[PDB]
Amino acid sequence: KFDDDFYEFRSKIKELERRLASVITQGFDDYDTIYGRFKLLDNFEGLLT
Amino acid sequence: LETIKKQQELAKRQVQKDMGSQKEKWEKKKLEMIETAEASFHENLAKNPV
Repeated sequence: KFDDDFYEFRSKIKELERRLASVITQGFDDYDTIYGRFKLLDNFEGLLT
Repeated sequence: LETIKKQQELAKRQVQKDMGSQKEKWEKKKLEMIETAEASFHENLAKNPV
């Protein structure tokens, strides 16, 4: 039953990880400075999936 | 940004602050002494019946 519950949770995470990737790409297309963009990465440096 | 920059400083330490040279070798030497102790116990258990 847990194996089925994992597959359900894994699918929800794969949907969530695609929304994060889309938010990061928006936020990178914004700052428009090598410094501002390198600062963004540092925030998500521990939040790489 | 400062809290995350502090975490990176703490992370560098946590990796290489509690890190000690020769760790896996010491664990193997501890395992060897337990293996020899068990080998001596089974011999003593063989001597009891015999």
